[PDB]
Order: sequence, then structure tokens, then C-alpha cells
Amino acid sequence: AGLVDDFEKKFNALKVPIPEDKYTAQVDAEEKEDVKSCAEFLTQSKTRIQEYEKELEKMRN
Amino acid sequence: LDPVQKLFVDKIREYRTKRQTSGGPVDAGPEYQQDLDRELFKLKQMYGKADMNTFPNFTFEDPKFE
Repeated sequence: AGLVDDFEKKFNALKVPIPEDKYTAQVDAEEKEDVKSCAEFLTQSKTRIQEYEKELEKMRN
Repeated sequence: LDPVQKLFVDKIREYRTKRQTSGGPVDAGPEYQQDLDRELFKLKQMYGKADMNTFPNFTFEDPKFE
């Protein structure tokens, strides 16, 4: 019963961590890849779909 | 003895002697001890070898997000 008491005040104190980050750089890559997928390609696509659709208002002639 | 409790006495005072030896009751002797030594060791084989009288402590880590 006295080997036991060591392992109480040890186990009751001895607490486990959760594992850490090492790759949330995927969220910075995701913000950069949304600037690419949204803004960069979105506004460039809105002038290119308009390049055709403005030629479709010219094709109405 | 068969005022039957005297056969308990018959045993019992030889418990009284044995427990009122050391280790509590001994006379089991070294031959018992080699037997012990194996199974007590053999226990450790199943069971690991360290803090069986202290607290084991542990560690926490990661490889990669594969």
C-alpha cells in the first residue's frame, strides 16, 4: 500500500499534453490559394467572360 | 484435536509460531525463494521493468501529418 501512494501523487500531478502544430502553414497557403482562386482568378475571369459576353452583345448584331 | 477447534488450535499455534516468526510466517525457506524469484521476475517479462515501486512518467510527440 506504500508503493501505491508514490504513484498517486505522481499520477494525479503527471498530466498529458495534446500534440502541437507543425503544418498550419496550410491555412496561410489556403489564404494565398483563395487570393488565387477568388480574387486573382475571379476578377480576371470577370473581364474574360465579359470579353466573350460583350462580343455576345456584338453578336446580337 | 477433535474438540474440533483444537485441530484448528493444532494448526493455529503453528500459525502462531510461524506468524510469530519473521516475514510473518516463514520456514518456507530458500527453495520457495528460487521459485518466487522466477515467477516474480517472469511477471516483469509480461509486464515491463522500472517503477514497480515508484511512479512511471511518460512523453508526448508527433512524427508528421503524412
